[PDB]
Amino acid sequence: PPYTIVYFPVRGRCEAMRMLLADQGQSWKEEVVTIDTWMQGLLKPTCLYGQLPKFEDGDLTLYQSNAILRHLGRSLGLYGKNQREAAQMDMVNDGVEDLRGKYVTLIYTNYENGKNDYVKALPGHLKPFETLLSQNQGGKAFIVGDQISFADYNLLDLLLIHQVLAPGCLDNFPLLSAYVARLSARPKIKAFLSSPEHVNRPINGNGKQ
Amino acid sequence: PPYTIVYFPVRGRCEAMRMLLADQGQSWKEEVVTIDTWMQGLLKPTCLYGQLPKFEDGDLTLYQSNAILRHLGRSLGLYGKNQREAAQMDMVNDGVEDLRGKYVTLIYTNYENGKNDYVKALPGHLKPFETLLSQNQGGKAFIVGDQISFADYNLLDLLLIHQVLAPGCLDNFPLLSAYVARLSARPKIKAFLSSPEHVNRPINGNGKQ
Ligand SMILES: N[C@@H](CCC(=O)N[C@@H](CSCc1ccc([N+](=O)[O-])cc1)C(=O)NCC(=O)O)C(=O)O
Ligand SMILES: N[C@@H](CCC(=O)N[C@@H](CSCc1ccc([N+](=O)[O-])cc1)C(=O)NCC(=O)O)C(=O)O
Repeated sequence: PPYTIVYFPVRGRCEAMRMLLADQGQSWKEEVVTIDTWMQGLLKPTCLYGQLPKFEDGDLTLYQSNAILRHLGRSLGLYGKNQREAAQMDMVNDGVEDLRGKYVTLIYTNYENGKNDYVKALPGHLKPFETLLSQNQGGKAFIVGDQISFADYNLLDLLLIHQVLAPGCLDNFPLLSAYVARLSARPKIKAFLSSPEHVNRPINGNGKQ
Repeated sequence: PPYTIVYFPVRGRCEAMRMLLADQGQSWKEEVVTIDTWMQGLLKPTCLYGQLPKFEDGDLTLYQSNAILRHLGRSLGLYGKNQREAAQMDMVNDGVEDLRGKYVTLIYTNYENGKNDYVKALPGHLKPFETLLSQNQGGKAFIVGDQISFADYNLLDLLLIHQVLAPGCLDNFPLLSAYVARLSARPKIKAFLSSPEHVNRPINGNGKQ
């Protein structure tokens, strides 16, 4: 520490890392970049890949949202108890990221026309996570193992924004419905989810959700 | 171990993990799935996210090409000396994946009409890796730290397929050109790159490159 998140004023690719920090009792500084500032063109060329989020952990400046999530999982002890679990958490997080990539293309590129067929295809994309939960202690614990990991925060975020996009999307997925309810009830996640900083923040940059 | 890779008969998302295993003196079994077998639809339902590669390490089965690379990096000690190094290696590997995703889209969906544009844009996508090498020992060693990591094999593969797509794309990048030459001359990678198994395997599934 100290932690600083530098990002556009939306939830986007930073809400899972914000919930992880909040749940782990950490505080962070939020450095909000408006689109007007971004378009001035002074910040982008200092960003490694020209994009945000940018994250500072003391001395270390990181780019790439999943690299920042894996860093926090490693440093705060949220990456499993052995190599087998760590491997399974990476497999889960990469599946989360692939669906997040599709969700972002829908939202920014083809919301009006694409929404119907996306929501239709969504059960096929949610089914892997339901199967992983049934394989792990019958769905009663976390996505991998017995303790929360960086992968749980990213999957919870993905499921929460999907419930806004398609309200009944988890009705046929009992373990995933219960999981979302269970993790949302964690004292510090519930407090974060009710915070005005979270509530006032739009999910995406273009008003679609 | 034992190690088995289950994939289509192409280089695609498996050539970097094959170069990693070869360079670390490991042997593995290739289970080849043809397009015609895949189309029959009996194996796809058994894959967690309905896709390949599938990788077996002893009794651990894994999916997602980058979760397989991170697993091999962690179990074979190619993931840095400390936490700062591990986070930088994830940042590099996520930047490689981003450009790999762009490359895949060009090849499979818009090769004839998008090639010129892609190649015009490519210097701006390669410049971060040139910059990362110059900050690491003036570009004389690996991409992060002083030992090879899983991320080096993935960056090496990406650069090699881009030299086929746009011959001379590394002309203006002296540290990346030197880097490709240095890693390609490592005797076990050198052997692998001239092996008929590698040479006879198409880069992609549609015959474009
Ligand atoms: N792989 C990177 C991808 C980062 C990414 O796509 N960054 C976007 C922001 S998230 C998507 C997004 C876009 C716009 C807004 N907005 O409020 O205007 C919000 C979120 C960006 O920096 N775009 C600026 C640019 O490319 O110039 C990661 O995972 O961190
Ligand atoms: N995120 C996953 C992405 C996996 C992926 O794109 N898999 C493709 C193969 S790699 C790209 C590719 C596509 C086609 C061929 N081919 O020979 O026909 C080869 C490679 C696939 O299984 N496609 C089959 C399906 O979805 O039904 C990863 O990183 O592992």
